[PDB]
Amino acid sequence: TAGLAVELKQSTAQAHEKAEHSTFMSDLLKGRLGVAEFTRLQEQAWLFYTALEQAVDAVRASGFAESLLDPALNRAEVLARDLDKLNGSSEWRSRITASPAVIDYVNRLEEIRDNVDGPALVAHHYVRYLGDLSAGQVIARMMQRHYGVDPEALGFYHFEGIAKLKVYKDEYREKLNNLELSDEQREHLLKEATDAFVFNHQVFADLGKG
Ligand code: COH
Ligand SMILES: [Cl-]
Repeated sequence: TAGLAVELKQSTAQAHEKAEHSTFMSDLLKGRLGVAEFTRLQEQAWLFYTALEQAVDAVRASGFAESLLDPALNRAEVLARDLDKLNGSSEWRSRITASPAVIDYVNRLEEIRDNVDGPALVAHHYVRYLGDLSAGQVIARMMQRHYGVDPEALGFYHFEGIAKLKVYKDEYREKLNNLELSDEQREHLLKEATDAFVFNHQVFADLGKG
């Protein structure tokens, strides 16, 4: 009754805290790593965003939650543009390989794609895109300040088509509240949001491990 958006934020709050406190992300954001480690992160993100956006496309094409699944949110192509700049070459696409965590995350996203699992997809959409909308300005500024990354290579963190980010985030949360879901679908979505945070935490863990 608080609304699905508020339940999601409460349910995932601890997982969000654990992700912020992960050693790799904490070290990266504090300036203790470098542009190389930042670029390795963006490469792994390109892999899972590519899979996520295949799943989004399939669910949108099935007619589920179409207005929530705004294609302007797509991050895979802008990540590739950033990586072409960061690596000074397009050849990173033929050099990178998924970490074990990314393999697992991509496997889940491909099952969601194949099953056209709308509620599961919405959970992953919330976990990635609402986080991106919330954190992009602060993370981009940290990469620029600590590592000298030019804003031209921080496009992943920017949504130039969204004139008022807060208005958009509030509208996005209201679209979540407005979804019509059965009790099973709602519980499935909430459980998948927890799983989505775990997948993302493990991407950071793998990056920290090397
Ligand atoms: C720059 C620090 C930082 C990091 C490392 C970080 C790491 C991650 C991460 C990595 C696993 C994921 C999946 C997310 C996902 C989210 N983050 Co952040 N977030 C971060 C800064 C924020 C900020 C700031 C907000 C808005 C306030 C809040 O809810 O915490 C945020 C909010 C979110 C929200 C929206 C909550 C809501 O309003 O319902 C999601 C989803 N997230 N975040
Ligand atoms: Cl894209």
